[PDB]
Amino acid sequence: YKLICYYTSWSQYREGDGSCFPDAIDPFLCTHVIYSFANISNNEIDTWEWNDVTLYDTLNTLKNRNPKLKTLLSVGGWNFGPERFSKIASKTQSRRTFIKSVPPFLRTHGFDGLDLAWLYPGRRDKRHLTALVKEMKAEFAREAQAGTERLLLSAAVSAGKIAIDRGYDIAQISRHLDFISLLTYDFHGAWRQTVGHHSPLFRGNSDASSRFSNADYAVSYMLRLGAPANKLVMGIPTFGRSFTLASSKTDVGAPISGPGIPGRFTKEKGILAYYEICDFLHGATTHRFRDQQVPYATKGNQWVAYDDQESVKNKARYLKNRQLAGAMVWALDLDDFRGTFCGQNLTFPLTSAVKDVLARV
Repeated sequence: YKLICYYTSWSQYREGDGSCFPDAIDPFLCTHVIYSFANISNNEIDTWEWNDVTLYDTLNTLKNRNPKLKTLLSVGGWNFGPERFSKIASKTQSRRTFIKSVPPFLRTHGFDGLDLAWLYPGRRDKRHLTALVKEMKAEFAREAQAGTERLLLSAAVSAGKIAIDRGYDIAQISRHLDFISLLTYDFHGAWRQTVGHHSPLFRGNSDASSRFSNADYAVSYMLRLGAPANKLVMGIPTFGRSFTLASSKTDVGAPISGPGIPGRFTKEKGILAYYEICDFLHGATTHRFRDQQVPYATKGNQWVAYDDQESVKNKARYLKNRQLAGAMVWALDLDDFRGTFCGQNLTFPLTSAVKDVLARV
């Protein structure tokens, strides 16, 4: 079973214990660690943070302790305009130039592959995304002729039905990618004012519209569209989403006035690291949707939808019963990497939980 774990560059700038460097990653925890977000300049892959070259090296040395550990660099991200991606992929001239610049880069810095995080291709993009994957993979195969292990190629894909139908030719790209990560944790819609969970596992036998907004449906669909189970990786969140209640109503459907207040170390409205959530739980009321099998907590006018050890193990068993390739954990830097916030002195509580399920068979 694969365990793809993402590490984000900007997590180094968090204050105090919030600060996280590759240094803090247990080399034996995941099977693959993806460095989050390389960039593109003059149609060529390129760094983003001033010291990425140093962190790259720091991350790739973990391989010294664990020979089997594989690493990848991800291109794109949210702070990366989708238009920018779209523009590079539409013109075969800029596309080939981008493709050609990748192998030398990865090879220089010690990565074993590239991860595409084109965050949401549009209806006019489907054709070009296919071209990108097809030609990139071809370049990788060609480069291996030089007698070196072929570079891996994966992609982070949306889990919303509409999003999928609009910009992805799944049957096509599935056959060229080494693995596909399902962003199965952006199900609640940032668009409207209502309390709701972003990573439901199941549909929930209690609300008709938007049955397409849960992990189970997303997986079943990808499988229907032609993606082999042995290439699908289900995404599991290590963070939680916060909202500021607009009323004393805490139950499902409760009105929302906006995002929850920022966290002491995360400093971003609507988001909270799992270690921040561990501190938040103190004096909070904990609830759990039985149908979706995910929890939430409330304290004051703050409503938080998150994932704990049990919801995470739950998702992991699901993943196994459907025989997928494995799990993908978004942000190791959002988990309790120090292991000093969430009671139990365990390091990487959430990611470990997933690993435990995947390893007992």
